Order: sequence, then structure tokens, then C-alpha cells
Amino acid sequence: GSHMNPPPPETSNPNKPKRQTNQLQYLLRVVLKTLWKHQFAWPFQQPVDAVKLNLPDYYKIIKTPMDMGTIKKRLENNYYWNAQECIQDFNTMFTNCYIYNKPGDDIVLMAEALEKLFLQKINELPTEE
Ligand SMILES: Nc1cc(Br)ccn1
Repeated sequence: GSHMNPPPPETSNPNKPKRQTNQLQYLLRVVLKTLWKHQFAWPFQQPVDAVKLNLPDYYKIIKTPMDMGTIKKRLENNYYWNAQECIQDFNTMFTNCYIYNKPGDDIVLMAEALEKLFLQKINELPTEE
């Protein structure tokens, strides 16, 4: 894409230790599956393209970007050591939306619907075995 967008968050690095856990499997098979297919997922399925959206200040304000396309790759390509890393990525994505946008903007309402589903699913995150 454009040189004016930052490189996306890391999704591959052999030096980072990796693990499969039952919790990370739940995050892929239950949490990501649920949110990815939601009617309101589409703004969150890839990094924000601030050039295409004409938001030149986006990456001036958002210095810790995250999106569900990145999270999907991280889950599918076993990037994580634990569930907390992945939950933090979802929380970062939601907070980016809430910080950048006005409350009640359409994307904020969309994020809030996804976050409500996320919370329900994370409250049922299984005990680590
Ligand atoms: N100068 C710029 C930068 C971005 Br990113 C988008 C539009 N104009």
C-alpha cells in the first residue's frame, strides 16, 4: 500500500517464542469467528488505510494501531504465547476507535456492538488447561 501508511503490526517473527493454548484456540474458534462475521466487522477487518480514508492525522493520534485482520493472522500463524496478548490486541483496537472518533459516530456504535459480543465471549474464556 501507500508509503504514507505505517507498516502493519508484526505478524511473523521466528525469534518470538510461540505456544498453542486452549485459551488461544478459543480466541480463534469462538471469539474471532463470532466478531469477524458480524455485520459491523468490515471497518475492523484490516489496518486503517488513512490515505484512502483521507484521515492524514490518523497515525499522528493512533500510535498503537491494531485491527482484526492482524489479530486473525496472529492467531492463524501462532504468533502469541498467551491469551492475554491477544485480548490486549482486541482492547487496543477498540480503544483506538474510541480515542480517534466522536462518541456516537457510526464506527463507534459499530465498535461498541462488537465489544459487547467480545466481553460476553471473554467472560467465558475457558480455564487454562
Ligand atoms: N498529506 C496527506 C497524508 C495522508 Br495519510 C492522507 C492525505 N493527505
